[PDB]
Amino acid sequence: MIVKNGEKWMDRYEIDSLIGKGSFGQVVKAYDRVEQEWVAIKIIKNKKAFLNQAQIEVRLLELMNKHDTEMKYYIVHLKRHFMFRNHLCLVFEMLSYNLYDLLRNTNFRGVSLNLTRKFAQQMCTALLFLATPELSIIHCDLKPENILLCNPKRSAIKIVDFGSSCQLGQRIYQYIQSRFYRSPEVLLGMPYDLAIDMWSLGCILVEMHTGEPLFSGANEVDQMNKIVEVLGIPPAHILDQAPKARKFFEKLPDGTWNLKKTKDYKPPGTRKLHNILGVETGGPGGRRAGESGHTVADYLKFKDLILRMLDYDPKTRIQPYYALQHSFFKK
Ligand SMILES: Cn1c(Br)c(C#N)c2c(N)ncnc21
Repeated sequence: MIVKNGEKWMDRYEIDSLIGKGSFGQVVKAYDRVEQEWVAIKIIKNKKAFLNQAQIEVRLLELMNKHDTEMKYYIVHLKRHFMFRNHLCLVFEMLSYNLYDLLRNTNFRGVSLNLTRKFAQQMCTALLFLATPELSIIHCDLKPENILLCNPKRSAIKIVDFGSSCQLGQRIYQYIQSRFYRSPEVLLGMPYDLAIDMWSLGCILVEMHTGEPLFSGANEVDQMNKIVEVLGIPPAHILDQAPKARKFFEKLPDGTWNLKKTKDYKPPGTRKLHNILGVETGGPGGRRAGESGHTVADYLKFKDLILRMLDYDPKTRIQPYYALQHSFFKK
């Protein structure tokens, strides 16, 4: 769909410019003459596949809207939706630039532990809200690009792109999440729950502070190998229940598991998050040496929280309420 700047829709919206594009269609900046404000309009492609998935996205956003609580305001507000020229159109509040752009603006050197903490608190609050029983919504595509600043002057954020999202027990796809942020349970082909978003968050928070993705796999086998470098071989009880365990691992006579090796990774569990964060060495690449709010003690709290978010076991992985009570968030 060609949308000229200046185009008027339904004596209500004046199209200004293209903000964004995706597999789903496009996002435009538009002026709403009724509310007298600028809005972001997500225009879904005129194809059955994209329409049907966007209808689920609208349903989940409307479900979230009807829950007025103090935890709901870290999610982008869907204002309304309509059909226009056979495109489902979703109208959101305007937000600012995304956390990938924030990292690109640091030349991928990362933001402070204090700004990382502010992001972590908001995102944990958002995940607590999605875990509301009557919602039980799995985002399924958390990544820096899907987290937007509310205002370029400020550190408030909201999550966008409920395009892949599903309620617990309403799974469609086995293959979900962006690979760098993909949970071990999804790599392993296991039935997934809200814990996959907490895995993504853990990955995201390390990257926000280092500037670089924690686990930058080139394909699923590389992804799982990069996870094993930092966290070791997944527990046997998980691998024993995983449809895809033998994509990555081999079981021995004594019920132990080991990596499948290919042609020539650091040995399992020897790429320590302790060294990635630079806990005892002035932070990532020693770039935070002597900076306020980047003490060893501050770093150890952060490391502890992240290792709880990166539990292989989705049963025992930290949940949003408990993440919010972690010492990392104490004054
Ligand atoms: C790129 N982008 C997306 Br996706 C939005 C949503 N939802 C959004 C938005 N609401 N404001 C600005 N840019 C945006």
